[PDB]
Amino acid sequence: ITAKPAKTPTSPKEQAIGLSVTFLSFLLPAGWVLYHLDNYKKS
Amino acid sequence: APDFHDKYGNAVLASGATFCVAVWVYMATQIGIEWNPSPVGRVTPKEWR
Amino acid sequence: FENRVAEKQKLFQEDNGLPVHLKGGATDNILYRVTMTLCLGGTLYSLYCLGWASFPHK
Amino acid sequence: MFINRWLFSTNHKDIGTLYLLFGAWAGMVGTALSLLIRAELGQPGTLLGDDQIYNVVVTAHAFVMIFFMVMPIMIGGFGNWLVPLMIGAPDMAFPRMNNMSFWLLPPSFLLLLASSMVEAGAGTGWTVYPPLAGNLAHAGASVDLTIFSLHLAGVSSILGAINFITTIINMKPPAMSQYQTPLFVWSVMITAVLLLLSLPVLAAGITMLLTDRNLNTTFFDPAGGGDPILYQHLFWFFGHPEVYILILPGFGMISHIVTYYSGKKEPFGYMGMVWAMMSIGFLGFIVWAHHMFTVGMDVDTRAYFTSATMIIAIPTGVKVFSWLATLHGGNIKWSPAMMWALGFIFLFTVGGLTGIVLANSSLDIVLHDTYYVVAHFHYVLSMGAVFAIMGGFVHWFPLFSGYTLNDTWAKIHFAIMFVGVNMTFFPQHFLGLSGMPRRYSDYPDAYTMWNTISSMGSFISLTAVMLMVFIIWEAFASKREVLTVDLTTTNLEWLNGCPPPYHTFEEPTYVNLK
Amino acid sequence: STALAKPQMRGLLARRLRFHIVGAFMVSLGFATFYKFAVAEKRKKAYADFYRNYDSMKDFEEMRKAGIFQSAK
Amino acid sequence: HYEEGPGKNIPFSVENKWRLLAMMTLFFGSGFAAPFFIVRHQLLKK
Amino acid sequence: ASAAKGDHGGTGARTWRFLTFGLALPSVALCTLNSWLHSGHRERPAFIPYHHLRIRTKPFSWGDGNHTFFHNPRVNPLPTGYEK
Amino acid sequence: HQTHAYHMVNPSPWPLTGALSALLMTSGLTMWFHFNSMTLLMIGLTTNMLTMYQWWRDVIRESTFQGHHTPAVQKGLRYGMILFIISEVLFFTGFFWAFYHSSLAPTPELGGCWPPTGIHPLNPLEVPLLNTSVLLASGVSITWAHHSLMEGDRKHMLQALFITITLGVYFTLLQASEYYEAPFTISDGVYGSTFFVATGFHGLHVIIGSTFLIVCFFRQLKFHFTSNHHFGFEAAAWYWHFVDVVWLFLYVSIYWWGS
Amino acid sequence: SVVKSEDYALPSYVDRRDYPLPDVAHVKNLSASQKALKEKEKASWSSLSIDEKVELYRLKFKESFAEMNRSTNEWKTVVGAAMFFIGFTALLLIWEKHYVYGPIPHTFEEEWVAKQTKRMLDMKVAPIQGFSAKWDYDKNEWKK
Amino acid sequence: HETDEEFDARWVTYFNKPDIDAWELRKGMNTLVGYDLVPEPKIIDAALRACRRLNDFASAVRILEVVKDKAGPHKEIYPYVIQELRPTLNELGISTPEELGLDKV
Amino acid sequence: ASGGGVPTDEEQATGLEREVMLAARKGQDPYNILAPKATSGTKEDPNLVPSITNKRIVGCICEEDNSTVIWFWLHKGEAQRCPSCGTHYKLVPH
Amino acid sequence: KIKNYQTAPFDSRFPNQNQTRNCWQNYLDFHRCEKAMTAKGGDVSVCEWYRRVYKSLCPISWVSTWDDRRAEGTFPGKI
Amino acid sequence: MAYPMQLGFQDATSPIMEELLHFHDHTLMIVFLISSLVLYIISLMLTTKLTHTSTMDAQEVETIWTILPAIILILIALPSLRILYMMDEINNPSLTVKTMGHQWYWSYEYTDYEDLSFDSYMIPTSELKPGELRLLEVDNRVVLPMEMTIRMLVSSEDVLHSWAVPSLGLKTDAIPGRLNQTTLMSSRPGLYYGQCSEICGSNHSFMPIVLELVPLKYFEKWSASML
Ligand SMILES: CCCCCCCCCCCCCCCCCC(=O)OCC(COC(=O)CCCCCCCCCCCCCCCCC)OC(=O)CCCCCCCCCCCCCCCCC
Ligand code: HEA
Ligand SMILES: CCCCC/C=C\C/C=C\C/C=C\C/C=C\CCCC(=O)O[C@H](COC(=O)CCCCCCCCCCCCCCCCC)COP(=O)(O)OCCN
Ligand SMILES: CCCCCCCCCCO[C@@H]1O[C@H](CO)[C@@H](O[C@H]2O[C@H](CO)[C@@H](O)[C@H](O)[C@H]2O)[C@H](O)[C@H]1O
Ligand code: CUA
Ligand SMILES: [Cu+2]
Ligand SMILES: [Mg+2]
Ligand code: NA
Ligand SMILES: [Zn+2]
Repeated sequence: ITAKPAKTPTSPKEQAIGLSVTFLSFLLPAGWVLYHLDNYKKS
Repeated sequence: APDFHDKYGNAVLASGATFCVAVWVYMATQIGIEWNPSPVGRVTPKEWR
Repeated sequence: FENRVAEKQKLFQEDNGLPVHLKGGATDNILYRVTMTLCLGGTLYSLYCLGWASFPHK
Repeated sequence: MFINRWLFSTNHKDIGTLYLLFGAWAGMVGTALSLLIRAELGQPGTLLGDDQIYNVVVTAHAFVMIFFMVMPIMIGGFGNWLVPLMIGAPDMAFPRMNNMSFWLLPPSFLLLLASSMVEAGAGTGWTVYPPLAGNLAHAGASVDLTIFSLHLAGVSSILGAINFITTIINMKPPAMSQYQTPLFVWSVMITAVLLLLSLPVLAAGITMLLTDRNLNTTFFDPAGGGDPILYQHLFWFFGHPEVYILILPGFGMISHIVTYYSGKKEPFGYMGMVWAMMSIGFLGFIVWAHHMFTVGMDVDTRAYFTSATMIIAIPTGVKVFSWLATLHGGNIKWSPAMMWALGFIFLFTVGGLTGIVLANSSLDIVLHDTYYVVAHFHYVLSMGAVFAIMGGFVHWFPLFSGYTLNDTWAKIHFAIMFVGVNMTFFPQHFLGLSGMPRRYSDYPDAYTMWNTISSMGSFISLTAVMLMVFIIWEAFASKREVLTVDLTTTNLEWLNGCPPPYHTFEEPTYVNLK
Repeated sequence: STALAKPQMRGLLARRLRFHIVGAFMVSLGFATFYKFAVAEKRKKAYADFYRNYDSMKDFEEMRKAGIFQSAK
Repeated sequence: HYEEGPGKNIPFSVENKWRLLAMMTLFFGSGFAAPFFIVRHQLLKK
Repeated sequence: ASAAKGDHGGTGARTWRFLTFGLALPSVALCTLNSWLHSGHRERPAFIPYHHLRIRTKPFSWGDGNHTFFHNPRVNPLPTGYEK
Repeated sequence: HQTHAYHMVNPSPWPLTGALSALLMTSGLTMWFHFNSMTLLMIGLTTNMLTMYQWWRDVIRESTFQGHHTPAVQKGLRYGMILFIISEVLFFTGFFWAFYHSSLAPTPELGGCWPPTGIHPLNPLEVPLLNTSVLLASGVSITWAHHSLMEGDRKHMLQALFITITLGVYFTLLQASEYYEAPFTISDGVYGSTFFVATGFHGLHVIIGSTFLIVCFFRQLKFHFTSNHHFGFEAAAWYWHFVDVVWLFLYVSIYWWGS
Repeated sequence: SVVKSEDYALPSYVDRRDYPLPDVAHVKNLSASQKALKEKEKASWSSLSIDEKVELYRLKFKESFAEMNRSTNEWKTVVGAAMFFIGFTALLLIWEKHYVYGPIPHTFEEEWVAKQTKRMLDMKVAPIQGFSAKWDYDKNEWKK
Repeated sequence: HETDEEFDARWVTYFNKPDIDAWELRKGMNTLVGYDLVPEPKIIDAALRACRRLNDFASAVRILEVVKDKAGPHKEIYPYVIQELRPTLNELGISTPEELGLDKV
Repeated sequence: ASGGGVPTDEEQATGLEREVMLAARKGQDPYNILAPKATSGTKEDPNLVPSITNKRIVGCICEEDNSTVIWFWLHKGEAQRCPSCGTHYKLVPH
Repeated sequence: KIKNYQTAPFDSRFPNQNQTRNCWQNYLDFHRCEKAMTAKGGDVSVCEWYRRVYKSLCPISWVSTWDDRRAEGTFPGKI
Repeated sequence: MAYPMQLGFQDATSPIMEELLHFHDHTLMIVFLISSLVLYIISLMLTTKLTHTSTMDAQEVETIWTILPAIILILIALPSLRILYMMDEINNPSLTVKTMGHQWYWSYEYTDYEDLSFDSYMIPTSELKPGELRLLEVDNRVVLPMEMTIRMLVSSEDVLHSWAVPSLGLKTDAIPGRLNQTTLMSSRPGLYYGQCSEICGSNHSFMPIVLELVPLKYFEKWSASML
């Protein structure tokens, strides 16, 4: 396929931000639940 | 003109491999995971009864 | 009865931009608002009932 | 305007987009459930609780992955986007009924979430067998919410099947016969026929379960002269067709992808591919009791079901070898979609072969209800249906959006997923052969090594899933707009540009009869 | 000074395919022989060798003396 | 009629990549988080 | 058999009206006669508390929970027998 | 502007209201079965009827009043209705399978016999035979109605269609009476289960089919149908013959063979 | 030169080794000197210079075969980044072991395992091939 | 189903048509390279002379490139074909891709 | 036995249904219900492709029973050739 | 008369994995036989073979439930 | 029982389980061959710059692609079905034992002669004796005579369970209202373990099966002492 250059280029720094935010959006809420399992189990 | 892979491919390959090996070796050996390998050739059987 | 289909054809082909579910006139809008209000209100009520049923009751 | 367009749609592309978004969200739910399974099993002992919470997670995992991720993505998403474009049709036959097939799915999913929030959930298995799923061992609303979730998903897909069959039969150019339509269109038509015939039988069976639970019927209760095994027959009469429904559109997408990135104008052996899909669809209705080899059926019945099941390998092998023959002589383009499709050909073959192992009722006595079955079906589902979905997504994302992905990132994603799924499921063959049962929250100590490795593999797949989200973000963030696409002479869905206008084929194609 | 000989120019893909499918077959046979020897026959011999002079009562007495049984002390 | 073209044939905006990141984060993150919070819900019951 | 009628030459409304009034409705009239010659109560059998009948695994969602939806006191005993 | 013959439907809210009606009916049944309340269910039933009314109203506006049902569109609707009927056949097939499974292998709890000990089946030669003649007769009268319409005969179409509807209503009233009079109930083991669930879904389809015929009756009164274009009537007739054939299988299987 | 979105329905240029002569020229508009070059091309090509021949080629085509078929260093980035993210996964597994998983059962203690191993040998678990077959009952040691 | 010689002769005849047009030149070369073969020098000779009649020097060079490409790893085929074509190359003033530097990556 | 009172399509068909009906009577197919019959397809006798705009997609079944259809835009102007079989097509707009 | 009973032998009427009817039939046969004997003036000892077979094959709880229903008058089989 | 890092089947304890091992070896050889052949042909299709993109005739080669797999399937089915019918063949058991599944434990009934029955529950992990196996031991084992053909009848008094002993090649579902039959014959004394094999609720993972195979005389005295 061919394509135009990016209309709004996403620099390496911007990609690192988007990747970090994306990963944290999955990891932080699950990690919070799993970290607190024992708190839940005995209650 | 050199692209990203010409500029950085060697570093990405070398650093990624080094990091991957190091952290998996650490995970596998240093944090108390019980792999439960075969006792064959490894465990000295001990009286139980 | 007499055949009044031509009248209805003229009404529903009027060049007024209305979608077919509203093109009969003001009554269509009323019936639509009733339907959609019952649907959205009923859906909120069902979510309330889920909330209620999700916890034990003495 | 927003509500008119996205809640009141009568447009096949927008509805396909809704289905892709819905399926992607479901895929995250299903992934999270799969990670909870593998967290429970990733070391010996108990993590979450006993088998009830564990099997609510397992049950929901399966329902979400099957009914809310694979079927909506393949049939509702790729089917709606691609089928009308591939036959030059201006939309689906019933473009407003089509919108109701979509909008039944968020309520279906809501019912499933409700089932897990009320009481102690439906910890039944996705097969929902009684009496465990009946009103004594699963008292309360959870199982009935599950049944109603399935009712809505079933209506959604039955009406969708009606739409696709009608569209594909009735709305081709008048010169185009059925043997001039692309293989993906065939794969959807055949899937739709399977849905049309099988889901009403499931509907009957789960309705009988509903009345046994609430109206004091006894279809499945021996105290009334009922039989738990009747439920299993009705369920699996649907459930075997269902796995062919899950893979057939994948087969169709694989044919297009392999043809395209081989630089070929056509797949090898087109009429053999049509024959094979039709044969698989037909045989897929006469094999269901291989799900029941340990229930106590007569030996001659076991012999028949073994034999009929094994026949399916013949048309399926024609498709595998024809994909290989499509690669043969190609100008191979090593695109990310091609990598997904090559991974499919191999890993689907491995999974299909362990299915042939299981078809042998004598061996299935020892393999049934063990992880050997789990390994088998995740080769064909996590490395077959899902690889076809990912290949189709990467291949057609620029058509649907008008923007390109970063191919290097998409290849990185493929690599991570390939390692992760194989690390997850390959060791499960050993766990099955050595006797680890299905649906267990914990295992005898001997099974620890392979469970540990399998759980580590599941976390590698998690990383691939997270990276997929980033990759889609990066594409929409950078806005690299498509210019030229090659091979449009044999890939009509690209010929209206990227993305195609809201209305396409307002003037139909010209195709003469000669 | 010297000119080049005319090489084969037609059917090169087909020739390559034929040669390697034939080689795949030969390797498949080689593997089937290796597997019969290293797996299938090995297993038959292990089970036949084990049971050839097997004394089930002696086995039982060893187990009984080791203390493993509920029903036999 | 409706907007046509890249970035226009979708029910979400892509006009700002950081707003988009937030929306995608909430969208996929909420799906992934839901099973964990349902498990928490069931654990906290009994 | 294959009946014993006749007809055709060119299908029509007149023939199907002929069949409606000349065969179909007379048959309904005959079966209506037959049915109402054999109606009226038959005696209800001794009540026996068979465990495969009068199933109650969950109360019905209406009434007192113990009556079927079209309960007929004359012929439908409860798990404990006929009603007074 | 198009130069094909197919129908680009205006954007419509009824798919969404229909989907939400399904949510309200199913969560309403859950509320009724488990939380002693009919409220959600009544809302869902109401929004379901409103959705069906407006949706099919609009199809009539699109076809009779706006002219969108070209032959290509009508042909699609023919396929759609046939496929819909096929799915309904397979739904009933599951209940026939349940019936034959239980009756051909009666378990010890039944007495190891069919009909079960303590079950006294209805006499298939009384009201069940009457119901059979009623639905068969209605298949004849609807055929008369169809030919009258094609021959352009308004009065006899209306007469034949009215007779068809009356017979459908007669069946429904007879069946309701038989339900009340039956000495066995849905809770009388697998005999009552198969009998009432299978004949009950059939009776629901008789009511649905009768309603569809009544819609056609009022559309005919209002001159919607031409002598050549009347697919709603054809679809209702196909559905009605489906309901008649399902009855014949029920009669032979459950009432006669199963007695 | 410049390819535009609104051009999608027109014949387009592609560099692909199995479609050597694309449907259009790479360069459609000619300058004065490029027009003169296309006139000169109508005479004997022996009178074209090497530079003129190259310029004619680059008017017709974008990349040569050697250019379009060149290999890249992309594989290094792909493999290296895949290993990075696989390595990142082990960080997640380390976190899980530290903060989520509690102690494993007491049956994995060394002495338990040694006793359990003896008992498995006493009941001759898998004595044909799998386990006790690998124990030398006469020498009281694992077979070498 | 037709000898090698009959095949080559059909293709020579195709490119030798005096008034062959640009579309037919491209159709011919783009069809020919789909086959499992490197075209015989006599075919390439006719195609190159068609290029000359069409005043298209660039397509003549491209045709030589596609001969090299169709040989794949058989590195002996292309220098043989060029050898056999040198009289035609000299006569028509066709420079090879190598002579033009177009084999550099 | 046999009065009237049922409208005919001639009397009551409307909209697009009526346009299709009236055109079919004149032997015309403005809404593309029929497959066009091919000409010999030479440059002299090209297939004539009606359009209400200045381009239309053609699908070419190059040989009878080919399962592969070859698709391309046909533009107003000089006749174009199928890229697979060379048969000629010319757009006849309006 | 021809004892040495060990367990219930293969019975060609019930050759398949589902043995429910084998248990049921022998239970009925024993109790039918016992009814005939206790009445007309014979010895239940001629019923013994059926007794041994159903006792071997039938789950205790099935026999117990069937016995209870015979006492109650709710046993649905014919004896 | 299974042992750590086990790759294949537990060692055979009965002749039929030995038959299954040899049949699995045969079938796995075919699985390996076909998978390896597909992987190899993939790599072969992908490793040449030579091309052939014009239309390819399929008729000839599809004969190979259907007849060879049909032959292979027949070569699997023949030994498969032989074992199936061998499993089904009449053997005349010396003993019948019933097992009833329950949430969450098994009961056993030996009622050929005396009314012997007992419950069999998992040993809790905290109560294991040293050297005993977590999740596998029971309090009361299923003592059985070795080298004898035994009829096991399987049912349930609540939900589905399934009675499995992999060593002996056994898995029979436990279905309320149904009495399912299987045959068991151990060539050796010892302890043979299995686990409930149909999801059955909260403790499905924790209701195992332990057979204890001993000489008839020991079984007889054990039986008498269990009354
Ligand atoms: C096929 C999936 C692709 C990815 C595979 C990843 C897996 C890595 C292997 C990469 C290569 C995998 C090839 C199969 C390895 C078989 C290992 C085995 O000893 O299996 C033995 C049997 C049981 O046998 C026995 O009763 C006797 C055992 C004797 C043991 C002696 C010691 C053996 C070594 C112990 C350590 C092994 C640990 C393996 C640990 C593996 C952990 C991941 O188990 C089984 O049946 C397993 C059932 C598998 C059925 C699927 C067949 C797929 C074949 C793929 C063919 C192309 C090659 C791929 C070549 C690679 C293509 C990309
Ligand atoms: C995409 C989904 C999918 C697909 C396509 C399949 C495909 C097949 N499956 Fe699988 N299967 C599942 C998903 C799927 N399965 C699921 C979810 C379950 C478990 C359900 C549950 O209990 O929850 C399951 C369970 C299951 C069982 C029940 C096992 C048990 O519970 O004990 C069996 C038994 O026969 C079976 C067999 C097969 C076979 C023969 C095929 C065949 O279609 C495969 C054919 C393909 C090939 C054979 C490979 C390609 C062929 C060649 C290269 C030719 C040469 C080959 C030979 C000569 C052999 N499957
Ligand atoms: C000519 C009569 C026509 C039937 C009209 C009656 C209302 C039923 C509405 C729907 C009928 C469809 C089948 C529903 C299942 C059971 C109803 C069966 C027919 C019936 O009406 O059965 C009655 C019992 O109804 C009962 O329990 C319950 C009745 C009330 C509950 C209705 C059903 C609730 C469950 C609905 C589930 C729907 C699932 C649909 C899935 C569709 C596919 C997705 C029998 O009465 P009885 O007193 O037991 O015996 C007579 C003794 N004198
Ligand atoms: C399978 C899907 C999940 C895979 C693994 C997830 C990886 C975890 C990512 C980090 O998650 C966070 O981890 C913290 C610990 O590192 C937790 O903080 C907890 O621990 C901290 C340090 O002890 C305290 O400061 C905090 O208050 C306390 O909430 C925190 O809540 C949780 O969000
Ligand atoms: Cu009992 Cu699982
Ligand atoms: Cu299956
Ligand atoms: Mg099972
Ligand atoms: Na666990
Ligand atoms: Zn053509």
